[PDB]
Amino acid sequence: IGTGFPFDPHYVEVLGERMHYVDVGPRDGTPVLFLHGNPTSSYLWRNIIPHVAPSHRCIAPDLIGMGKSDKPDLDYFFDDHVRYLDAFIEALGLEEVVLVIHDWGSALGFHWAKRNPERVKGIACMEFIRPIPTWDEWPEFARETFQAFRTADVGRELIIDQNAFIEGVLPKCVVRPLTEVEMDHYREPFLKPVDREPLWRFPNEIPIAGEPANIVALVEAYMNWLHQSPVPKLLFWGTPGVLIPPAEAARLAESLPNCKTVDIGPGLHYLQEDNPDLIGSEIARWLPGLA
Repeated sequence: IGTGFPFDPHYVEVLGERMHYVDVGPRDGTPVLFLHGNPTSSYLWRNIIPHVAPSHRCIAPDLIGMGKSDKPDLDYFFDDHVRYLDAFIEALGLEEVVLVIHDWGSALGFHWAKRNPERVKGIACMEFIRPIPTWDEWPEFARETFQAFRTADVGRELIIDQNAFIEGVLPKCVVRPLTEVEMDHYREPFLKPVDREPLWRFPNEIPIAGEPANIVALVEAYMNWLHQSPVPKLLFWGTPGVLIPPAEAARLAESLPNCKTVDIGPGLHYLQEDNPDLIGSEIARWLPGLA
């Protein structure tokens, strides 16, 4: 699995801040928009993009506060990410798009799709944000830790002071062992502790047992849109998974219209680090059928 990032940097000024993004493949035609989540960046898509770039334009931004994008002093609530990504998409003049999304990138992509349905030609997703009804449904190996991330004072000490999302969650949620060069790429944006604010706000925004109520309402709304939408969907899943275990992927294969599911083999949350070649080759084979 490759460790390099052979992509020229591109920058665009959005809402007073510079955002970094990858932009490869043809300069025209329907673009494929890749959206990462917590605590990653466009580096998470480095081995998937090469399977797609020969046939389609590939665009992969780093969310505000992350990767090579600027890091303003924001609270980093979900709504801040919604504003910056909405402005990024308009600055590039995108019209119709295909979405490839993960984790908080999936909450951003599904929320954008619900608001701009006529502009989404297909959605490839994996390990995406959905309402988790009870803590029983969160997997045991990660339950107490996520509960601690959401406990006053304790969570900030773990994520901000100790960098637990990068040092702990990331490698423990990839089945194969990550290398030093890959982990140092993921550590680079967060060498200043104060910049770890988004990494702590994200787990505190996950809709679990009805809290926080504002995010639960937003996610219930895009899930209701997704269940009624005829847009083509491609869902990758792994065993045992984290947000989308095998039994959940089997339920979604029925309840999401026009959905093809792909079993990637062993995987926890960052599926792209366990089987990037199958994820990229299956997206490349599925895209032509969308025309």
